[PDB]
Amino acid sequence: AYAINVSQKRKYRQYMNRKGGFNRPL
Amino acid sequence: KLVRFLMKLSHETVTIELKNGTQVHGTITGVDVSMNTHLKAVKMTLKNREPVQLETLSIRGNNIRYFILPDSLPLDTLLVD
Amino acid sequence: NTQELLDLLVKCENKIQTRIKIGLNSKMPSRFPPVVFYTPKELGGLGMLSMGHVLIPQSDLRWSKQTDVGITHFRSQLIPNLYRYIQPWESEFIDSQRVWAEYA
Amino acid sequence: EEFNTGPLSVLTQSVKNNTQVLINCRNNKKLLGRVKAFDRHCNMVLENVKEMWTEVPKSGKGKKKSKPVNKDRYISKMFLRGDSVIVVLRNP
Amino acid sequence: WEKASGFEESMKWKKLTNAQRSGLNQIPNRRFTLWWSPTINRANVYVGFQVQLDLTGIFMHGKIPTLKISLIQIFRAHLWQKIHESIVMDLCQVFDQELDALEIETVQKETIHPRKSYKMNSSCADILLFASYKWNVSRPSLLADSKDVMDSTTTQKYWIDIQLRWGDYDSHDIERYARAKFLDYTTDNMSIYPSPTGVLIAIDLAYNLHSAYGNWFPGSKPLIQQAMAKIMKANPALYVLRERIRKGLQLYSSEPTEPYLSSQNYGELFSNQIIWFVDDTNVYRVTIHKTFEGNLTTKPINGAIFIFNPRTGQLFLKIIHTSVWAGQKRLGQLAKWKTAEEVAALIRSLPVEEQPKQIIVTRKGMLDPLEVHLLDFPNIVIKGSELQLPFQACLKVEKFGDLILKATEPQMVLFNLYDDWLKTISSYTAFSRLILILRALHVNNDRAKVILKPDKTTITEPHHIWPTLTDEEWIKVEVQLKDLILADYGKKNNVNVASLTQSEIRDIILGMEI
Amino acid sequence: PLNPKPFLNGLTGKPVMVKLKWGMEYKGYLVSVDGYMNMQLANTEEYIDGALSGHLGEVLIRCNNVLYIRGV
Amino acid sequence: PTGEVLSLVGKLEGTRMGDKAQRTKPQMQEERRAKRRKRDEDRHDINKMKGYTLLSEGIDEMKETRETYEVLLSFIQAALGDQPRDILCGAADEVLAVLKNEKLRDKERRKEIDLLLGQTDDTRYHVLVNLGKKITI
Amino acid sequence: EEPIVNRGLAAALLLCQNKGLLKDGYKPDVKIEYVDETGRKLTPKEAFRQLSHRFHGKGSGKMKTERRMKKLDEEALLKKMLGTVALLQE
Repeated sequence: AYAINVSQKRKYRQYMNRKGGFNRPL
Repeated sequence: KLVRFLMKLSHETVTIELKNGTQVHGTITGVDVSMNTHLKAVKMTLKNREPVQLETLSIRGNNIRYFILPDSLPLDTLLVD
Repeated sequence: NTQELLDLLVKCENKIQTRIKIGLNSKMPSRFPPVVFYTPKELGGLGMLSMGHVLIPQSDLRWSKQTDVGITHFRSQLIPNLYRYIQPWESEFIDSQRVWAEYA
Repeated sequence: EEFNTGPLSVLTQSVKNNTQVLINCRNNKKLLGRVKAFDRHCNMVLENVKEMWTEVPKSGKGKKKSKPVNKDRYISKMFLRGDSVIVVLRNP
Repeated sequence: WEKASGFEESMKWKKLTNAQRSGLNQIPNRRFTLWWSPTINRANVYVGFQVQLDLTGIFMHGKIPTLKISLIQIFRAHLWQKIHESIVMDLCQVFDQELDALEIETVQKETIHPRKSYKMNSSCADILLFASYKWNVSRPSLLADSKDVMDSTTTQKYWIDIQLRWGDYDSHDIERYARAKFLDYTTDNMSIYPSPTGVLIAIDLAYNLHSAYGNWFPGSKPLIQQAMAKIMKANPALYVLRERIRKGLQLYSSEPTEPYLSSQNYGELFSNQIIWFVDDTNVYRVTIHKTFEGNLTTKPINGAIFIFNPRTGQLFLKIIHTSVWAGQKRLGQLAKWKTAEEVAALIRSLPVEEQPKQIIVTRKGMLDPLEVHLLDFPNIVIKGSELQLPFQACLKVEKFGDLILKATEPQMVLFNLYDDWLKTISSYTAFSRLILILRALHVNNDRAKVILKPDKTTITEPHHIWPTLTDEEWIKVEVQLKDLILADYGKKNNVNVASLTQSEIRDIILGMEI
Repeated sequence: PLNPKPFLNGLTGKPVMVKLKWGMEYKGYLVSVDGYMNMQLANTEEYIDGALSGHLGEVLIRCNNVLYIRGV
Repeated sequence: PTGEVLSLVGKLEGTRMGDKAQRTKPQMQEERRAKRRKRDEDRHDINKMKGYTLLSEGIDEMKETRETYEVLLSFIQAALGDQPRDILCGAADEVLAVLKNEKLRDKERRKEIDLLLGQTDDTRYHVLVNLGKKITI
Repeated sequence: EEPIVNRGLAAALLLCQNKGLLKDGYKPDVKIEYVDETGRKLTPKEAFRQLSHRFHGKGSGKMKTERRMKKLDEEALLKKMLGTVALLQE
């Protein structure tokens, strides 16, 4: 089947201006 | 199979160049596993002929030679299962 | 011969090093390395030429090496003084006379 | 298991590390590019495909005396099916 | 190293006050402190005054205001937490790229506080990836070890951690420090990792090193090693930090220069990248004519510059009036700078969509002024062309030369360098034909007369300049010109006329010193 | 008494020449063969109408595009 | 191991007076020697006729090819019977005109060279043919 | 000087080369990168900018959006592809 490929958008977890709690969310 | 990735490419403006030189560009709305491209408001330019705009078209996957997608096609997120 | 001159040179070098350390560290640095002072200008150091007996510490003369297959260590002592790197006046005069004769 | 040892595995090697390969189809067109995805039916989806082919003026002077040129086009993202594809070869 | 060149001129070309001058003079002290900071920031150099930089791993054991300011500026815009998050995300992506083959069920990052990426007192687990199977917990050892020892311990959830450190001259032992950190985190009072078989990684940001001495999962130690190597090679946040550190220390490696176009790269300039073979050596022009008596006529001639694009068959000639080059009260370096500025301004006059992607300059020393004049437009690469093409033959043309002599005004009028090959022959073939024509013109006059117009009834097109010819006429003219060039080469070298290889002949025609 | 599938399996690595239906030929060492008899040549030369044009490296010919293959 | 520079009093008993003392060498001497060789080779013809005038000289009227010309003049004078410089120069010019402008004819130039030199041997004619082949507002 | 030969892939490859267009036990086949959702491989400076935007949770402004759109349009136009007017005016 030769070679296929795909990449998931690496959405970095929000760190600043979260306006939420202390610990980073899931 | 790459037919499942083309089946999830609905409501996207792309082109398909056939084996006879006819290139039809439009918004693809439906695609089965046999690459039955049903598009709406497309424009097809044949080999050594004038382009013709149609409100609906149904291009077969057997006579389709190649495809052409723009730079706004998320191929990294649509080629996953 | 002027041991007083050697002591004065050592004191002057110590004073200059203390001034440099004060300019760098606000407090008194406990035995700042001579590498900060005596390293040549090309390498980024102060390029100090001193006639003191500043022995290079063999304890902290070992370099590192970030090898691709792990961590590798490296091996390498007195900082030289100009007391001998410059020919003495009598030897310089004798050599100059001989060189003048040879050139003529 | 057998997906990296077949003849298609050769096309897989051509795109093993997004390598550049040129595919010659049945319409005498050579599309060179990095294959992003493949399938069992040789449906190669690639990005930034340079299509080079032979073009002719088709008797521009009126006596059919002309030379073919290398016509070259660029595509952002293409999806060439394995039906019209004839051969493929990776770049050395 | 940029000696007193970190800023533009440290505001020296200005009229600032005395305080600004003192600050500028003390700025090199901060750079010197930063350069030797690891040897000075060691806790064994100063007294024990351990202070950790806010939201960063820099534990400055002491108070050095210059080095403190330099470190704070180096980590500007909250760099430490972002770098840690980027490293974690890169590791997770690298794992998930081929996690299925490595027996991984589900990979998700735990809920780690932002202050848990810089506080060494309390740690946590970075990656919480399931394995879908009883993953035999291997003995926690250094990744650098090649021993395959695994105690009788198995579990399902395997954890991975990453730590950031700025090692000093003595604290650069990444392997031992990482092993000690992992051991302390195994029995840590508050670093409650979920999996007791949770490996931990360390990054020696100060010394550009990375290590991990935790429980290497079966088959994951090579994966972790490859991921760490790839990251340390091209970690985005780490690369940005390294660039910032290089900028702060007034250090900048000599960037590679554009390569020269040898006989193998001669045809490489015909690609879609527009190349303008700039060669303005003949710009200088003067009478230098011996008058009958008393003196010699010191009358400068109206110069010009040469701009031609063999990649597109174009020819644009900008003429330099003798008045501009006479009586300006300057040396020749000012004239060269003015020529480079004029070339840059003519490039700017051309549209950005038509800007030449490469600028081949025949003059060796003209590349630096060309880059300086148009540094705001760096899309053009100043590539070297050692083999100088005979582009000066335009100045000897009946029309172009006469115009250049009398063009008292700066004219940007275009022209067609190829007689008819732009729409008739191949672009590379057009360039070869132009080179042959120019070589024939430079070889002699009568030979050039025979080559250009062999038949008195055959001449250039009224709207063209170069003599138009068909394939057969061009072939005959090129054969005659090649014979003349071979004769000239034999006369100059006192050797056999036709004794050069095809590549050697092409290099000789291009101007290589063979 | 020789089936073509062991003949194609035994010729993997041996210098052969696979001629396609379009008239071209790849002369080199065969790599493998699938169930659809796809051609994979390594260190091969591409000959159009018996005239070689140059080596290609790793060439792959599809199932319904090849015509024959002769062991050289 | 402090950073205090200790005094050299008592710590220089074995220290030499020329230790770490290096006598600098003249750099770029090869380029200067090449420039001197180019200046000596470019002024060879000016130094060869420096003292020779146009009115007060008797031998006035009379560089890879100069050695071949001297070898041809010596080969012409060896078969002439101690010819002077003008006769040797004329014989060398005649040999250069008969060996280069012979239109690649060796069967006819050999008899002329034997008549001009004295017909010593065929090896002298072969050496003359080899010298003629190696010679060429 | 090699034209595109019909029914041949070696001529186009030669023209592209002349023009300059060219434990279980295993080796890791890992090659990760940071390519934007549009498919364009973000520059390391651009990748750092995207990471910092994600961390700060703030995106580009109106003027930044306009500049990015203009730059992208110009780059696309350049990637898509005055001699005749200069020949006719001469």
